[PDB]
Amino acid sequence: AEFDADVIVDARDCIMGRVASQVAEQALDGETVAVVNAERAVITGREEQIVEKYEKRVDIGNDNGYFYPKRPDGIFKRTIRGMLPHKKQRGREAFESVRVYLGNPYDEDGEVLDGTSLDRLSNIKFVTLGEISETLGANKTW
Amino acid sequence: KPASMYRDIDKPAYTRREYITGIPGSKIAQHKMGRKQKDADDYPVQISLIVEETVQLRHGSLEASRLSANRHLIKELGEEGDYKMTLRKFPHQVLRENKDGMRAAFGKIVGTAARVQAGEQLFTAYCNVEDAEHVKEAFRRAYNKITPSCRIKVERGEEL
Amino acid sequence: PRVELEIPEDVDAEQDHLDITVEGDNGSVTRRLWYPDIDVSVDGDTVVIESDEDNAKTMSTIGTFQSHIENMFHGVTEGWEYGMEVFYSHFPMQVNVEGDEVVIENFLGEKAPRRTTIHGDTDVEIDGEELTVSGPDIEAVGQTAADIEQLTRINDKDVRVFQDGVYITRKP
Amino acid sequence: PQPSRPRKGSLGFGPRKRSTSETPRFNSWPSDDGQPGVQGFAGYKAGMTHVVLVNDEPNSPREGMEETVPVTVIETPPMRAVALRAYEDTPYGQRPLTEVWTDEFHSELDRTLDVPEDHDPDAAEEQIRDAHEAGDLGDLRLITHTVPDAVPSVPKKKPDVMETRVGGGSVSDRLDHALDIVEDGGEHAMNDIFRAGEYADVAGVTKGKGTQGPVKRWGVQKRKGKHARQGWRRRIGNLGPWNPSRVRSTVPQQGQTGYHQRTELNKRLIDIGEGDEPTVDGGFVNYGEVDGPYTLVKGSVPGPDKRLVRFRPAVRPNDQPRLDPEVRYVSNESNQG
RNA sequence: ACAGCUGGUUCCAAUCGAAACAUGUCGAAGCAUGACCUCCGCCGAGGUAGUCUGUGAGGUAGAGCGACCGAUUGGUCCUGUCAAACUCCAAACUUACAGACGCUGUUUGACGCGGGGAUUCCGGUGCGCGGGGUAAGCCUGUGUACCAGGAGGGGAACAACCCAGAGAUAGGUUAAGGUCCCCAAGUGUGGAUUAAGUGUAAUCCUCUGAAGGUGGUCUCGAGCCCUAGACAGCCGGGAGGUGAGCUUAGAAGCAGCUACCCUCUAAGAAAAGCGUAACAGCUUACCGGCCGAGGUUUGAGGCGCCCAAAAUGAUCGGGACUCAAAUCCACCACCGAGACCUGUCCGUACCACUCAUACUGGUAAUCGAGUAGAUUGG
RNA sequence: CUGUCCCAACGUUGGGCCCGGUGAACUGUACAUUCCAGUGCGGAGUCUGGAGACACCCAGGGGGAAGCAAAGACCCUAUGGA
RNA sequence: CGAGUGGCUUGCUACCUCGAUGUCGGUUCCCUCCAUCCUGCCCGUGCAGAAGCGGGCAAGGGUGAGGUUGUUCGCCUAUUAAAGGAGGUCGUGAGCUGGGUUUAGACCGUCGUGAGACAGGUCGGCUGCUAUCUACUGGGUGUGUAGGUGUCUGACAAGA
RNA sequence: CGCCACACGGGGUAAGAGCUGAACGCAUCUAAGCUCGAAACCCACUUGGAAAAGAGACACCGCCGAGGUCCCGCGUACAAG
Ligand SMILES: CO[C@H]1C[C@H](O[C@H]2[C@H](C)[C@@H](O[C@@H]3O[C@H](C)C[C@H](N(C)C)[C@H]3OC(C)=O)[C@@H](C)C[C@@]3(CO3)C(=O)[C@H](C)[C@@H](OC(C)=O)[C@@H](C)[C@@H](C)OC(=O)[C@@H]2C)O[C@@H](C)[C@@H]1OC(C)=O
Ligand SMILES: [Cl-]
Ligand SMILES: [Cl-]
Ligand SMILES: [Cl-]
Ligand SMILES: [Cl-]
Ligand SMILES: [Cl-]
Ligand SMILES: [Cl-]
Ligand SMILES: [Cl-]
Ligand SMILES: [K+]
Ligand SMILES: [Mg+2]
Ligand SMILES: [Mg+2]
Ligand SMILES: [Mg+2]
Ligand SMILES: [Mg+2]
Ligand SMILES: [Mg+2]
Ligand SMILES: [Mg+2]
Ligand SMILES: [Mg+2]
Ligand SMILES: [Mg+2]
Ligand SMILES: [Mg+2]
Ligand SMILES: [Mg+2]
Ligand SMILES: [Mg+2]
Ligand SMILES: [Mg+2]
Ligand SMILES: [Mg+2]
Ligand SMILES: [Mg+2]
Ligand SMILES: [Mg+2]
Ligand SMILES: [Mg+2]
Ligand SMILES: [Mg+2]
Ligand SMILES: [Mg+2]
Ligand SMILES: [Mg+2]
Ligand SMILES: [Mg+2]
Ligand SMILES: [Mg+2]
Ligand SMILES: [Mg+2]
Ligand code: NA
Ligand code: NA
Ligand code: NA
Ligand code: NA
Ligand code: NA
Ligand code: NA
Ligand code: NA
Ligand code: NA
Ligand code: NA
Ligand code: NA
Ligand code: NA
Ligand code: NA
Ligand code: NA
Ligand code: NA
Ligand code: NA
Ligand code: NA
Ligand code: NA
Ligand code: NA
Ligand code: NA
Ligand code: NA
Ligand code: NA
Ligand code: NA
Ligand code: NA
Ligand code: NA
Ligand code: NA
Ligand code: NA
Ligand SMILES: [Sr+2]
Ligand SMILES: [Sr+2]
Ligand SMILES: [Sr+2]
Ligand SMILES: [Sr+2]
Ligand SMILES: [Sr+2]
Ligand SMILES: [Sr+2]
Ligand SMILES: [Sr+2]
Ligand SMILES: [Sr+2]
Ligand SMILES: [Sr+2]
Ligand SMILES: [Sr+2]
Ligand SMILES: [Sr+2]
Ligand SMILES: [Sr+2]
Ligand SMILES: [Sr+2]
Ligand SMILES: [Sr+2]
Ligand SMILES: [Sr+2]
Ligand SMILES: [Sr+2]
Ligand SMILES: [Sr+2]
Ligand SMILES: [Sr+2]
Ligand SMILES: [Sr+2]
Ligand SMILES: [Sr+2]
Ligand SMILES: [Sr+2]
Ligand SMILES: [Sr+2]
Ligand SMILES: [Sr+2]
Ligand SMILES: [Sr+2]
Ligand SMILES: [Sr+2]
Ligand SMILES: [Sr+2]
Ligand SMILES: [Sr+2]
Ligand SMILES: [Sr+2]
Ligand SMILES: [Sr+2]
Ligand SMILES: [Sr+2]
Repeated sequence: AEFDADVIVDARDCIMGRVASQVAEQALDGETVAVVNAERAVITGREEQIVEKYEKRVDIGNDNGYFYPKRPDGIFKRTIRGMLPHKKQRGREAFESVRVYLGNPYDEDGEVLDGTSLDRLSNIKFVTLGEISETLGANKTW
Repeated sequence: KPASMYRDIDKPAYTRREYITGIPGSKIAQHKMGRKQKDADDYPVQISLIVEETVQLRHGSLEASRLSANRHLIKELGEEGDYKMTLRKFPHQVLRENKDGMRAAFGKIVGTAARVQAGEQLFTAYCNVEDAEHVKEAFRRAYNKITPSCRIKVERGEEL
Repeated sequence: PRVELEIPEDVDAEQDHLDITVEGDNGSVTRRLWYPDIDVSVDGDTVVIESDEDNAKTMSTIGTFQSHIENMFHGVTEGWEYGMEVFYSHFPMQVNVEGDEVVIENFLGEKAPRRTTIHGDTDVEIDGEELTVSGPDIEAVGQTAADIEQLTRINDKDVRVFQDGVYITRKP
Repeated sequence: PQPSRPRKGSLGFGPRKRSTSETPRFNSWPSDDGQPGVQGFAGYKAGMTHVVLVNDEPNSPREGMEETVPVTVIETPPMRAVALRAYEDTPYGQRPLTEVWTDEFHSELDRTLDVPEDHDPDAAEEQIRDAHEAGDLGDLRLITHTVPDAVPSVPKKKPDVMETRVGGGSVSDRLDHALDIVEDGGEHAMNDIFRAGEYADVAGVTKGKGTQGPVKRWGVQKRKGKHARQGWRRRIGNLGPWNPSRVRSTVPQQGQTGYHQRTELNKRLIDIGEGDEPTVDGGFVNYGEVDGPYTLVKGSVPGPDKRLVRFRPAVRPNDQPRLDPEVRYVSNESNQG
């Protein structure tokens, strides 16, 4: 429900970490970013291990807790939080001025950032965030 | 006892028997194997087992590797085959063990070891062209019972 | 490298993205041919599998893609046929094709019927103690034929004494 | 070597705190099979009596013989489905769209709700149909209340409002079925949803037992032998090891017991009827007399007398329904004696 | 009461600045005397932390032993190994004295001498070399630098690892280290490798991973065969004398013994492997055909993989990273200390002037960190 | 012989909880909402990294503060004592 | 013979605490590890079958009752699918118990001239504290979200 | 100590059994691809859960009045609340 975004980024076929690193740098530069099509975002490597790293993060916890998101919505949001000093005033403002969305709820198509796109024709060892979330046990709502 | 207690060359050279008493005899039977009457120059093929790291090999390991090497040569070439193998290293370094805590720590004599430098020949077998793959297998079994990684270097083998 | 495959007169093959569709008188086979830097294209009369890389891994798949396309040609013309024989030593095994699945009844004395589902456009025909698995996609036929052999799998007892089951007689 | 033993009590019904709503809320609903219908009803617990039955089970060696079965009597008067709520499929789960209400309201519904005076049942209905056209319509549920006024033994006149799901045929046909019930007056009985012999899931908020200790709450042991006389009788050994330097939430502690929502699975409906056939002599202890629409549910049901219990067709039944069991005798003997 | 034992001992600043060692001690939780720190007076021109050369001292490393000595192989000279308490040899290096250059001293008086006051004699770590010990964040030596008593920068945190020795203030450039985000600076360039999330971990109690194994993959060399058609696969042939002889009831490619010959021919064993009681039956050698381009053998290197099991919640600091944000080879530009350069000021020391230690002017690349402690102004 | 136990239940009396009145002590370097790891004189709420965490209050049983309490009563040492 | 993993035993070392970090065993209650005893799915067999033997994946659940002994350990019995092992300050004394080790009393044996000793045995021999902080179990009051009533959604969380 | 209730099935995997298949004309379960396959995992089911700071949704009532609190009679509730 309405977010006055300055920049709208398209995560489709883009390497998650590389996008997140730029979305962080821009959030700290006062830009209001919005990451779009995060279900279709990419992460490279052997699926089997990538899933194990995320499945462990779900199983980790205690009474204090460790809230790790299962949906590709929150997974991207947490990755961005990882590149920002979110406990500081300047960092919380930056993080809160960044929102991840499933699909594209805007009118405009998002821009693909430089050096973030993965050439599917050149790569076979990767995963879609939606694939990770389906394995984690999340409800497919995209 | 494990070889980890005696494999390194960090201790001084302790060999002088005129000051060391109660040294246990070598478990090694013989250094000259096969047809010890024939010459080493009478063979077209000379293959040596070369030690890659600088270690100390105990008499028990020297014997265990020699036994499982010569036993294969006796199995494949017979008890009187046309070969001759030599174990050129002798167990000169005397080994101790502190077996009272760390007081009067200098241990009692428990055995003997052979200081072999890297690149040195531990074993050297002389054979005929046809028996070459049998001796390469005698050494593959022998290098499995010592401490370092090894090389099977053919010194007189243009026949391949 | 580049391996050019001439398409037979009986066949016509269309391609979009990474998916190749091969149509002929015996049917239609669609497969996905995806591997890094390998391009599979239609030159109207020939199918071209090419890459800029000549390493062992890439070379392995260029050869696999060839034998896949060659197999799709033979599938849409002559077809693929696997032959099987049902053997029993004490209990009369009632093999039947019921719906889209081949059902085996009273195997080794069981009250419960053993059943496996048929993969795609594969046809299983029964003529007594002989079964013939046939179709255009080798992936489908090969597996349906295998599924049948694997349906009479016995782990609990000796295979040498309890030899009952349907077995592959003819491999194409 | 210290013998093994399962932990005291289940961690699945946690946290063991007081229920938010005294009226139970189902979190699961049945699958869409046959003809469209309301997936649940409700009543008010009356008490227990036994019934004699003829064994229905084909696999029982006692098939056809006399058999005594414990049964709980629940007064189930007709409920009113006052509205049709519609949900839409959003990227954030299901969200309510609009609601279709009515004109006919029960005399005392204003004791709970702020009854609608001005509503557009047509524009609401239109939004639902334009959403079905778009392929965004999720499920179809009805807002429903009870008539506690119809039950003389229950003090309350204030209706217990709760939402129930309508499943069945196509989403288009069950939209029609749903609107059709509402447009009238929303009146429906247990005969409309259930048939005697079927397996139902009964939800309820348990008997409130206030604050109780570990022995009652978690079923831990009492201190045994010599330990029992030392000053510690009903307290556990320890609150955990040295490390971790904290008390885990898994260690049995004191607190609230009862007044928890429980959904008891696979409850057989022995009989559905009307009148005074199941009433006990001298009236049901701490309840009253039964004369009207009821339901006889096999065994126990969560909650005390006078409490509202909810019904739903079993989401996971074990046995196949053996409809309309033969009732040879229902006991009317006093519960005092 | 006495105690060699625990605790405490109150204001500011400036100069120098340790010892945790040696000899003796009913001595080892203490002292004394030396080493070493500081202060004063004296003497009066040399001094020697570095280097080179010259004149001397030396037997550790290495090596070797028909060179002594003593261990320690086998054969019918030859052949196989060793040494803290061996030496026919023999360094690097350390060391005496002297000369030379350097540096230093003659108003800052060095070198030295005499006297006053100490503190100190539980040390620790890194590196090199050690001796003991299975090992140790072990014990005990030695040389050295460091912590102790050393800030600041880096290393996630962290006495001794890297940079760096530091008056105040200010501008600038760098060092170690770093440049995808967190986080200042590159999602830098040319080329290659790795697919394991290997790795993104200098050093380490701290960061493991071994013997053994690997048609995972990349690179490099050697030999041999190949359009007179190789390697493989598929087809056809694999035959006669004779079922060799002997053995044996039988043995006929194939139980065993010996031999292992010659015809046909393009090949085809007195048969390499199964198989039969023995035959038969199935391929092997060997020849031909189809086919059509490299194939086969071995050596070496690179990265990875297997080997690989632990207790509350997984980790390179975290995120997360795959033609990299990994690894290796080159290269480009930057970020980054109190270091280095630079403006002013302060303290201290010395010089000129002076009664002045009052001013004024000057010099310091060769002054400015400090626990115990000596000295001095407030 | 029996609630010692299987295996716990219900009850009685006084407390406990709420209200009026009365009214101490122990303890206190400071800061303090923690948790999982790591590091550190090798047994950290405070260091480092992450995670979690809106404030205040009532009741509880005591997991941690190597909890509070007593200059270890073991062991060694003192040119100690009886 | 050779290479290692673990950190349950024992030994070594003497880094931490002697202005005190309560013992062994047991008990109670909680979490965990896998090198798996049972259960699930597998492979081999000297796999006819039945009953086994060996190995693989696998830690969800289970692994119990008793006789001697303070015992841990261990021995023994009958049951059982099986009656696995180990970590948590050898988990757990501001929870219990106090049978053993290890005070002061006493006996026996051995040793000693003797006081008295013993890594010998034996009988008797004490268990403190009103919870400030933190932690968790349950219960409230406020503030934020920015008028109310009723119905819901589901990020995540728990389960054997 | 009594009585009632407490699945099945899907999806993806491990060990494993296979299919198609190349490097390496053959062969090969694996290198790309695919079919199966554990009491284990995910879903299913139960419980909690608008303080989820993106601090949510719907319907209706009300903003001079909707609704709530105190009050009174009581418990399907309860140590205060
Ligand atoms: C271990 O046995 C204890 C038993 C008892 O424990 C004490 C009391 C607890 C003791 O505390 C414990 O003492 C041990 C010697 C050491 C132990 N620490 C190692 C932990 C210490 O703490 C413990 C054991 O928890 C006691 C000394 C406490 C204290 C303050 O010093 C003390 O003296 C007070 C005036 C106590 O009186 C006496 C005679 O002890 C009183 C407070 C009473 C009421 O409390 C007690 O008596 C408790 C029963 O008496 C001690 C002297 C024993 O010590 C030994 C070695 O046997
Ligand atoms: Cl958690
Ligand atoms: Cl932060
Ligand atoms: Cl790839
Ligand atoms: Cl108890
Ligand atoms: Cl300095
Ligand atoms: Cl990873
Ligand atoms: Cl002054
Ligand atoms: K202590
Ligand atoms: Mg069997
Ligand atoms: Mg009664
Ligand atoms: Mg009665
Ligand atoms: Mg001063
Ligand atoms: Mg001054
Ligand atoms: Mg030497
Ligand atoms: Mg000091
Ligand atoms: Mg930056
Ligand atoms: Mg790693
Ligand atoms: Mg304590
Ligand atoms: Mg003391
Ligand atoms: Mg004493
Ligand atoms: Mg005395
Ligand atoms: Mg295992
Ligand atoms: Mg478990
Ligand atoms: Mg007992
Ligand atoms: Mg303990
Ligand atoms: Mg405790
Ligand atoms: Mg207490
Ligand atoms: Mg006793
Ligand atoms: Mg006793
Ligand atoms: Mg006590
Ligand atoms: Na990645
Ligand atoms: Na989590
Ligand atoms: Na001794
Ligand atoms: Na008590
Ligand atoms: Na404790
Ligand atoms: Na004295
Ligand atoms: Na001394
Ligand atoms: Na002393
Ligand atoms: Na040397
Ligand atoms: Na000079
Ligand atoms: Na000293
Ligand atoms: Na220094
Ligand atoms: Na630092
Ligand atoms: Na990694
Ligand atoms: Na000083
Ligand atoms: Na009693
Ligand atoms: Na506590
Ligand atoms: Na180890
Ligand atoms: Na130990
Ligand atoms: Na105990
Ligand atoms: Na298990
Ligand atoms: Na016992
Ligand atoms: Na302890
Ligand atoms: Na106690
Ligand atoms: Na105890
Ligand atoms: Na499954
Ligand atoms: Sr950037
Ligand atoms: Sr050494
Ligand atoms: Sr000792
Ligand atoms: Sr070896
Ligand atoms: Sr235990
Ligand atoms: Sr509901
Ligand atoms: Sr729910
Ligand atoms: Sr007691
Ligand atoms: Sr702790
Ligand atoms: Sr010297
Ligand atoms: Sr780059
Ligand atoms: Sr590059
Ligand atoms: Sr450590
Ligand atoms: Sr290392
Ligand atoms: Sr190796
Ligand atoms: Sr494992
Ligand atoms: Sr200064
Ligand atoms: Sr100074
Ligand atoms: Sr309390
Ligand atoms: Sr005392
Ligand atoms: Sr098993
Ligand atoms: Sr007993
Ligand atoms: Sr023990
Ligand atoms: Sr014993
Ligand atoms: Sr006792
Ligand atoms: Sr004793
Ligand atoms: Sr005893
Ligand atoms: Sr606020
Ligand atoms: Sr497999
Ligand atoms: Sr809210």
